[PDB]
Amino acid sequence: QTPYKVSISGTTVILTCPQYPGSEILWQHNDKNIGGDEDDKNIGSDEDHLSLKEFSELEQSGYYVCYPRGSKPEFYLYLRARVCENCMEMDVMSVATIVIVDICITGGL
Amino acid sequence: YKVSISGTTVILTCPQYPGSEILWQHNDKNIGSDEDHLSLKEFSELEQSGYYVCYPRGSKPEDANFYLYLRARVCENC
Amino acid sequence: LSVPEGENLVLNCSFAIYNLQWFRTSLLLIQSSQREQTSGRLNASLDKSSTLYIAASQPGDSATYLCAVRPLGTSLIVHPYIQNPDPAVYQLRDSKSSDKSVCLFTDFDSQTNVSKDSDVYITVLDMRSMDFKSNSAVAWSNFACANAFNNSIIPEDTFFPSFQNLSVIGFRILLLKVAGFNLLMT
Amino acid sequence: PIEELEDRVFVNCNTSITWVEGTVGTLLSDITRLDLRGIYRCNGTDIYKDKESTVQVHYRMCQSCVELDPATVAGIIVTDVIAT
Amino acid sequence: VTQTPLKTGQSMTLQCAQDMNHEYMSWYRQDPGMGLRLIHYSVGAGITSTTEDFPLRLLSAAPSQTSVYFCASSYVGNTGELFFGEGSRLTVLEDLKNVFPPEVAVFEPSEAEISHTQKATLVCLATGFYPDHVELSWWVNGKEVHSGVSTDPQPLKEQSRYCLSSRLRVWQNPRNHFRCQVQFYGLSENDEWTQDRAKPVTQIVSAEAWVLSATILYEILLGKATLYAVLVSALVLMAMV
Amino acid sequence: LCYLLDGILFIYGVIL
Amino acid sequence: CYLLDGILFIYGVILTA
Amino acid sequence: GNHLVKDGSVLLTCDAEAKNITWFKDGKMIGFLTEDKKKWNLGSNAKDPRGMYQCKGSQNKSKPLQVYYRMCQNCIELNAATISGFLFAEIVSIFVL
Ligand SMILES: *[C@@H]1O[C@H](CO)[C@@H](O[C@@H]2O[C@H](CO)[C@@H](O[C@@H]3O[C@H](CO)[C@@H](O)[C@H](O)[C@@H]3O)[C@H](O)[C@H]2NC(C)=O)[C@H](O)[C@H]1NC(C)=O
Ligand SMILES: *[C@@H]1O[C@H](CO)[C@@H](O[C@@H]2O[C@H](CO)[C@@H](O)[C@H](O)[C@H]2NC(C)=O)[C@H](O)[C@H]1NC(C)=O
Ligand SMILES: *[C@@H]1O[C@H](CO)[C@@H](O[C@@H]2O[C@H](CO)[C@@H](O)[C@H](O)[C@H]2NC(C)=O)[C@H](O)[C@H]1NC(C)=O
Ligand SMILES: CC(C)CCC[C@@H](C)[C@H]1CC[C@H]2[C@@H]3CC=C4C[C@@H](O)CC[C@]4(C)[C@H]3CC[C@]12C
Ligand SMILES: CC(C)CCC[C@@H](C)[C@H]1CC[C@H]2[C@@H]3CC=C4C[C@@H](O)CC[C@]4(C)[C@H]3CC[C@]12C
Ligand SMILES: *[C@@H]1O[C@H](CO)[C@@H](O)[C@H](O)[C@H]1NC(C)=O
Ligand SMILES: *[C@@H]1O[C@H](CO)[C@@H](O)[C@H](O)[C@H]1NC(C)=O
Repeated sequence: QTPYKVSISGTTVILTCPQYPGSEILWQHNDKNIGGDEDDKNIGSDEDHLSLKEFSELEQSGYYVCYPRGSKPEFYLYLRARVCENCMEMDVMSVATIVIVDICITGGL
Repeated sequence: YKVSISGTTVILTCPQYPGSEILWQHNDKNIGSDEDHLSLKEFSELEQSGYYVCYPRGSKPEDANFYLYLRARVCENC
Repeated sequence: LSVPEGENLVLNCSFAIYNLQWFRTSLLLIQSSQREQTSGRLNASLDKSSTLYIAASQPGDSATYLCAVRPLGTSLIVHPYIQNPDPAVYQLRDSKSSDKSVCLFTDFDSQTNVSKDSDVYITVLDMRSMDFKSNSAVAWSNFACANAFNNSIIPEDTFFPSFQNLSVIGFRILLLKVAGFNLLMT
Repeated sequence: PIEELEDRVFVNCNTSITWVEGTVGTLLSDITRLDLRGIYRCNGTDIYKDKESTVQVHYRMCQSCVELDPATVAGIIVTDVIAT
Repeated sequence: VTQTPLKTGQSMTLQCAQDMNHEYMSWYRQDPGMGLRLIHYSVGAGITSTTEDFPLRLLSAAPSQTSVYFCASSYVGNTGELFFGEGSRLTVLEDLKNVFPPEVAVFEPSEAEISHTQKATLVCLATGFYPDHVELSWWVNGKEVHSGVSTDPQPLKEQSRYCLSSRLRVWQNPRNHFRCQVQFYGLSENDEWTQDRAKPVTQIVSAEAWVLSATILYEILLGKATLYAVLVSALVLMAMV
Repeated sequence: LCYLLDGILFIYGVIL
Repeated sequence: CYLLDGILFIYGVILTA
Repeated sequence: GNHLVKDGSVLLTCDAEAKNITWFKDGKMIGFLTEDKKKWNLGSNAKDPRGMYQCKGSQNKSKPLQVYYRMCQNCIELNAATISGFLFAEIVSIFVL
């Protein structure tokens, strides 16, 4: 089963539902509909995605669901990150790449 | 409002409403305070960070037109 | 009820009802005539003329439970399994602007739970982040804890003693270089 | 799905895991639960029997992230290099 | 379900709103730690004005209330799920000499703790303020934390003065930095108080102990070196000129 | 709980 | 900090010298 | 009583109705917030966000609010222990004269 795809870049948060070869793509999050509208600008309506601009790291965190049209609430996602308005995720994997790249470029210098 | 950086004693001025006495609704005068000035010594950020405001004499808790929130700590030389 | 983690848990609530819910939020929900509900890890066999089951309990499940009825709470403590109790008492660094000291008693066993002096006050921590859980309690006053944690039977092997953050982790090398110029200029 | 552990990528599952190893992580004594980009998936049965639930996550909260403006951190990183 | 947001005898209005068109809509108050109790429900206009906003209002604030609040909604009989929302607490004061803005204290463990159990414990203490209407909420990472925290609803009277404590146990990544807080629903801006020993408004206080101030002092040590190092490195520019 | 170790760092830089 | 735990053995090199 | 404006991140909540929240920075329009949000981004409280702010909805405006914070230019605890450190550092650095 090909999984979800969540990317965090700047203030923008996007979710993907590649679990369907077509049909319909509708979103819900915390028992309400999102992404079906387009006239509002901080969220996106996409052919396969839910797009969030200026994602509230404290408020917009919750359960996200993928829909084919006509379905009912009864593959889910629970999403949390710090998005604020310029912050990302410098996870512990890249600690060396953050704190010793300085020494490495210093040695090159 | 105006502030000072130097030392463990902090100082701030409330120029609002001159000509009448001034009263503070939070952390009013251990503490010295003049007619338009408040002096605080040994300021701990732990228990003294909150809302602050200065009121004129003959005023009630609803009359404020300005407000202040703060969080600071000492420097002892600065 | 007093069990360690990983154990099977069965709980009974005592009283043709139409509405009934077991509150941790609603978890057990009964319909008009449904006999079985299943979700999470839990079982639910119903008889209104009513069960919940945890196959492998965890201390996070420890909570006060209530049952709701309609015309026509009960607390549960779940204990950890530390796999190595290490009972011990220590004092904590008292911050400035406080004329008090605090004591701590932790890492002990379930049966080894915990003032006698005129001016000391004494009181599950299911921190699953550490993949185990422990129990803790504190005593504070005006102060070596040796005489403080003294009212309870600790075992003889108890151990006694004798964003900014990101920034401060950052400029270590800058300080190492102010160490440089101030000595390279010599 | 996933529950709170205040800093953890821990996942709350009632059945064993299926994962792609970009990073190894560590699992609980309850082998159904996993803690730690890599793809890690759960797999559930209680109300989905004859089917399955699935979860792929971005790491819950952050044990290692901070709110910041990189411009207001770029220079404070460049300190140690201008000091060279 | 959404929810937003006191001298003895004061009045206040509470709000809760829904977009689910629920007809069965009620209120709920919880004695912190042991009990939860209910307030009557209204199904529509005329009986007990709009199925959306169902506000709650106080007739007379009393110190004996001492509980948190909940407003719940659900459809009638289709499933039975009594969905809940967030909550807030009340504070009624025999004010002046009894109520103070909270003074909050937080500590750090010993070296032998971390050495022998490898997993430290952090604790926050707050001295009480008559009456027993006290709150406490830890705050790390940008959220109120409910996992791995102890809470005791009664501020332990000492003689009178009070104190209450909570534990937050946990380090290979020192990026972790802690804080302690307490939410005080103090007196409103529109109630009387004598400016001598003046009035604390509804406030949230902060306490931090993660090296409590050692990191901050080591940071300030920079400005204790950077400017003068730059000055000695730049004074040579006279010869360059 | 590292400030001690920066202390030995300082003394060792001194003797170095 | 702990980065210099193996560098704590600049005690070692002077011992060799 | 009016006053609609009230980790280390600091955010301000305007208690106005969920139809328009508008934020005035230093007495001027700076930004607009939607109904799905309820907080205004100031960032970390340590990044000197000092200023006077106030929010507006469908009404006129609320009581203005002001706060000051700093990057900790004066954030110290000068006990004899830290006294030894900074004093010795100063003297050893200046001994070059
Ligand atoms: C709730 O929020 C937004 C905040 O932006 C309001 O939307 C927009 O507000 C601007 C303010 O300039 C309106 O600009 C309009 O420009 C022309 C000038 O000739 C004229 O149509 C109006 O006099 C006005 O100045 C803009 O129309 C307005 N709406 C949109 C869709 O952009 C929004 O109106 C707020 N809701 C309410 C009920 O006010
Ligand atoms: C949950 O675990 C079981 C056991 O691995 C999985 O069952 C397999 O599912 C596939 C289809 O994905 C079937 O073709 C296999 O026959 C099943 N296994 C066996 C041993 O017969 C199940 O798929 C898992 N869930 C997910 C989402 O992968
Ligand atoms: C309820 O607990 C029982 C413990 O036996 C489990 O019963 C199994 O249920 C499945 C269907 O879910 C049956 O096909 C099996 O025959 C049952 N087991 C046995 C040994 O007879 C059941 O899994 C539990 N429900 C949960 C954990 O949700
Ligand atoms: C204050 C810190 C964090 C920044 C600068 C580092 C200080 C503590 C270190 C870096 C280099 C050190 C100096 C290096 C060389 C010598 C010569 C020796 O015969 C006496 C000590 C003395 C004079 C050291 C004193 C302390 C020193 C200045
Ligand atoms: C960074 C390298 C060069 C070290 C040079 C500066 C040294 C001497 C400074 C830097 C940090 C300082 C420590 C910072 C905080 C504390 C905690 C306090 O309760 C006792 C003093 C103590 C332990 C200080 C001792 C002196 C110290 C170790
Ligand atoms: C309820 O009764 C059952 C009967 O077997 C018992 O096993 C279980 O422990 C009880 N649960 C309680 C008292 O919480
Ligand atoms: C105008 O602002 C005041 C500020 O106190 C507020 O009380 C009032 O509701 C506002 N609107 C009016 C008078 O229409």
